[PDB]
Amino acid sequence: EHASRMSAMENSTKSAGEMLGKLTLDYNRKRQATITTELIEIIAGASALM
Amino acid sequence: MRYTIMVSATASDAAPLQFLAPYSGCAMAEYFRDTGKHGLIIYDDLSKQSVAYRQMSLLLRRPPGREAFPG
Amino acid sequence: DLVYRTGQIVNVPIGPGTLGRVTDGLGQPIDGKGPLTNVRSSLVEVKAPGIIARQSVREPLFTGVKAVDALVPIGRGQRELIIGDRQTGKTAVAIDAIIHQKNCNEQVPKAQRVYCVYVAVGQKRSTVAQLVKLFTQTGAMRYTIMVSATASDAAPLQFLAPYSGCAMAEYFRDTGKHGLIIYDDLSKQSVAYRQMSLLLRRPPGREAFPGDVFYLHSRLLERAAKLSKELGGGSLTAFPVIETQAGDVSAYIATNVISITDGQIFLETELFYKGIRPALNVGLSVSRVGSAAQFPGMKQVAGTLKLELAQYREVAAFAQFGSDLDAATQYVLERGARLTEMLKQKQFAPIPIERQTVAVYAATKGFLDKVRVQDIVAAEEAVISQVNPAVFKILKANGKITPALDAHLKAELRKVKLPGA
Amino acid sequence: PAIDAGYVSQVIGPVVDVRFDGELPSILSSLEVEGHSVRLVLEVAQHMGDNTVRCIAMDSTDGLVRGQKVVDTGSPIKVPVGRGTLGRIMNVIGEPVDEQGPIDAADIWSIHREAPEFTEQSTEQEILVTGIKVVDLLAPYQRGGKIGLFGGAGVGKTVLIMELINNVAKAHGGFSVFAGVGERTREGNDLYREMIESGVIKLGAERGNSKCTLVYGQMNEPPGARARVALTGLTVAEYFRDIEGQDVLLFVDNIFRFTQANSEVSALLGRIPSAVGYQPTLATDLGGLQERITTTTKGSITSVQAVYVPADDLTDPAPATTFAHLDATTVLSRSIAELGIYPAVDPLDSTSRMLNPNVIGAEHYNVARGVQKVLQDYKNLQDIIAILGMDELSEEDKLTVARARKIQRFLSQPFQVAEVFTGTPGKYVDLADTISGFQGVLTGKYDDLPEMAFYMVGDIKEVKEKADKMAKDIASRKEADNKKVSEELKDIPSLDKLVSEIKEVVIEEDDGLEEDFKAEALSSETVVLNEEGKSVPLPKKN
Amino acid sequence: ALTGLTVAEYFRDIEGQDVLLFVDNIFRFTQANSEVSALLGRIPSAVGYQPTLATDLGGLQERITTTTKGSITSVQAVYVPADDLTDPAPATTFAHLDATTVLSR
Ligand SMILES: Nc1ncnc2c1ncn2[C@@H]1O[C@H](COP(=O)(O)OP(=O)(O)OP(=O)(O)O)[C@@H](O)[C@H]1O
Ligand SMILES: Nc1ncnc2c1ncn2[C@@H]1O[C@H](COP(=O)(O)OP(=O)(O)O)[C@@H](O)[C@H]1O
Ligand SMILES: [Mg+2]
Ligand SMILES: [Mg+2]
Repeated sequence: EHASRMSAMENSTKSAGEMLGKLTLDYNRKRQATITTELIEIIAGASALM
Repeated sequence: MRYTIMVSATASDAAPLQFLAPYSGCAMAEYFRDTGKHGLIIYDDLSKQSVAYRQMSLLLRRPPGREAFPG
Repeated sequence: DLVYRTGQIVNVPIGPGTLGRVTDGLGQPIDGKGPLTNVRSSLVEVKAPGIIARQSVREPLFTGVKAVDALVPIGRGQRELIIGDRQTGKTAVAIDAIIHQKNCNEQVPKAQRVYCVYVAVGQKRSTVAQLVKLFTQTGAMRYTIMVSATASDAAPLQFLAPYSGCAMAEYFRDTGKHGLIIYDDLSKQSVAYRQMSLLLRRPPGREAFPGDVFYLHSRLLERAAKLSKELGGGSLTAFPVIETQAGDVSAYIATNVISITDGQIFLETELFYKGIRPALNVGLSVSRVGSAAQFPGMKQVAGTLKLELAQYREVAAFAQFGSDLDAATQYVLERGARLTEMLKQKQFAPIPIERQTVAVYAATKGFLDKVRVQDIVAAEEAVISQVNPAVFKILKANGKITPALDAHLKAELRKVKLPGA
Repeated sequence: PAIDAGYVSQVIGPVVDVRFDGELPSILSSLEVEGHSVRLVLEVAQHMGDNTVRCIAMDSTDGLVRGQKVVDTGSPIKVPVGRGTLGRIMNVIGEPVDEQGPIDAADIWSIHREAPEFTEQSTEQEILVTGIKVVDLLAPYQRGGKIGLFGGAGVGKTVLIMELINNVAKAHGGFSVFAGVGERTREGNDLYREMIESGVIKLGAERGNSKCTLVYGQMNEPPGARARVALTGLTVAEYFRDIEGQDVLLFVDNIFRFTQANSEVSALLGRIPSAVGYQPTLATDLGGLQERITTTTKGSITSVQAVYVPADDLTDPAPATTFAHLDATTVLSRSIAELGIYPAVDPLDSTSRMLNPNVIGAEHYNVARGVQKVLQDYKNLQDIIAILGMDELSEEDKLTVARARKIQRFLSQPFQVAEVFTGTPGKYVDLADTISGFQGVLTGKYDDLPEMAFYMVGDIKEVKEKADKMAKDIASRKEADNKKVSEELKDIPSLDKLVSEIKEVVIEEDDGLEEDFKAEALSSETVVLNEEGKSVPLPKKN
Repeated sequence: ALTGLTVAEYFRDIEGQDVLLFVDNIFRFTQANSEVSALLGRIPSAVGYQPTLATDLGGLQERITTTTKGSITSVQAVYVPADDLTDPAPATTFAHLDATTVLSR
């Protein structure tokens, strides 16, 4: 029981490690889409007044 | 339909007819409130009325804000 | 300062005066071999050819690497996008095509010859000089035409340079010849259009590109096609290259051009940095034109390869790691580990269509299973050397493996000098 | 004739300005320019003051000088429409490109009309079979319903809409009108091949018997055409709706490029942009395009739209205002297609109006709501199964998890137009084949059949026979041995006389590209123009 | 950064020696362009950088090459912004770097 879990929690650390791998890239590609969509409001906010 | 009024601004109509249709929709139902009765109102697709507000201002040289919606 | 209008729409010099020359994105060549002599100047901004002026894609265009000609077939007039990350073999495959087009031009007649166009967008001038030096020493200089708008030059030069390369390859599309154009690193051409449009204060869209960045890549890529035989029957095969960022296909340029081209060639970095070069990810990469217009006979033998490499990746990477082992599908895995390393190749050495078919024969029918997986890439080059050179001369000739030939071929593949075993 | 004859004020790319002297024409009316290499047409949209209007050019704008005479038709853009167009390919102005001379125009109707009102509207819901199990179960298409196929650049919204045509456009009683809007130009050509050889496009004298009218504004044109081609092919429907009264088939391809062609020009019209980069007017312009696609009480339109989501991001506003413009949503996802399950219709968002237990009956509603139950069970348990394995839950749901992988493989289905690049032929499945076939898989009538037995099958006949083939193949691993001796004298000449039986192509050197060549005089200095306009070299000052 | 290049371009192109160079903190030089090119009223690019990123970052890189007279090599210290290799500043930076040496604690 304690032996197979010692190799079942090993692969669970890899599998919940690779779901952290994609998700930080899902954090990044949404953040750079966030600032840019937050940035172009300012340009659309500034070009109308100049 | 006997006890139902329906103001129906389509998407193939202009913006301000959609912009006014919840406003005219509550103009009917204030009469039912004023003369003692009870009134039901459903402002269906109220986000799409706000997009109907966003169309008019951004042609009207008005400053945009959050998600290019006006102030 | 005094401006002067020329009276002509924006142009670039086209023709045999450009063969073997590195040009800028407008027309002034910087090889040092003087100005152009046998040239004519046409428009760089041409309407793409219409539907009725086009036909279907029938003649295959080979590429010369085992990974691409097996599973992702390419026909003449078909534009197949290469896609991947930086330093992952996108440019390596494209110049392997150009070298492969050189030697096959020394085995085809004049009316079926090909002429290469390799544009260069936003690469260093140090490395693109190493590209034209390499194109000389391989003899592909005779049939290549180079446009090198490096990272130094201004934004409309890096905006116009893939248009100039397509106008230089427009010639072979018009007068009956056949063309192969490589758009190199077209993601940097997108930022070139981003520079020329944002500084005109035009309001940008998703990820701050302007709105018309689709039509820019549209009109650039729709000019390469296959025409009907009424207009000389010429063709133009494009190869755009899009740099992605860390396993993203949902970049705005990457999903833009994929909806223009006929297929993609995914190069996954997971397959690369274990040593499998080129890292053609065989399950994500399709090409839905060349399936009918492939070299036939190869389609008879790589269809088994496609169905096993459909199923080899499914049980990979957790045969022992993830859950457990069953040993009922060690037959597919220990055959698929042969076939993945069968698609490896050392760099700058293309394998033709006649030498890939016997190569893809030898690992499929079971002839090389007895050699262990640590030395198959010496076994395959031995198979090219061991079997007598009659069989390569026959299979290119008839174009389709008959039952009168494979029974001769099955006997020859056994008496080979195996490595180890 | 200097009254009503203006010249070009200014040119900003695909957007041009015409200043008029006599009288500025009404909005959405055409212009005809003079002196260009192409018959270039303009369309007025805003009267920008200064006795000057605002246009979007429908063709290439390279070569407009600010003095060129611009005349109007005094009318909106009219397209040659009629039964004689059946078998022709028209661009936005309706000049023929199929080289079969002009078009016998029955009438020339304008592309800018009012949408039909409430008084002309029909509520008669019926079903449309297609031959797809995912369509005809999870979101069946209304016979008079607008159809949406949201695709993420390579998930099969071109193939599935080409599979759909090759099933139902031959058997349906009415014609088809295909409006390719911003599709690759080659894929318009393979539709031109496939409709001739299947007898839908008949050239020569037999044009009036054909069943397809082509309209093509593919992505080679500057964005005037793609802004208006989806309107023109809709006017081929209007003559077949109000006048002919027949049931037309409008398979509008890649209608997102309509929304993007307005997005190209409205950045140049001085407009303050909306959210993520579209114009403000995409609410009305998509309304001004979708709501002519309505089934009147004097004839219907059985139409399929295709809305290309930009970056696999369905919260983009270009499909977000397009959900409400559609009866039967059929969303095609990206991640499911990575497994190879074709077609990769998202089962848990593709919703129709026909999915209703009082129109199709509760025999079908109980089938689909069971499938959508256990997938929502399965999609709720994707988070556990990835990080801890399957071996942690009870046997009350780990039965359902393998039950999910069964119904996930069974939604795969080969397509009768995909037989060119898949080898296997597609299957044409009836409505009663599916619901009978899907009832037992819900209860577990085929749980002892394995999960790969449901992959790429058509009917409930084919679920057991492939499961018999998978089992049969295992015993074919050690069934028999093949050997082919006594053949070397039968039909094979030799191996060395195989070399001498090939005709050799005489490869000729000296390719000689000077054939058909002009090679004009190109010198060092660039040619400039002086003040009188003579081609002189540039005077040596820098 | 251009000053360090041109005192390197005297030793590369006259003396003929193989010069070393350190364009220190190339994220900062990119961001120093990001503040000078936002100051001139240019419309901002993606995540907050200048729209002349690839052209003007490359203008520093493209004068660091080799020739027959000499060769200049740079050692560009790179700070990855927000630990993301898909940020647009290292995205075009790693399209010119030929060797990438990491230093770990
Ligand atoms: N078949 C191969 N054998 C050995 N090495 C290879 C092979 N293919 C690629 N490589 C290595 O991968 C790299 C591929 O270079 P390539 O220019 O294609 O990368 P890239 O992603 O295009 O980079 P860039 O876009 O900056 O040019 C080469 O440096 C080469 O060393
Ligand atoms: N029924 C199917 N069988 C196999 N592959 C399919 C099927 N339908 C679509 N595909 C794949 O999906 C891809 C979609 O390409 P295409 O439809 O041209 O782009 P889009 O999906 O943007 O229209 C094709 O390359 C094809 O390989
Ligand atoms: Mg490269
Ligand atoms: Mg598509």
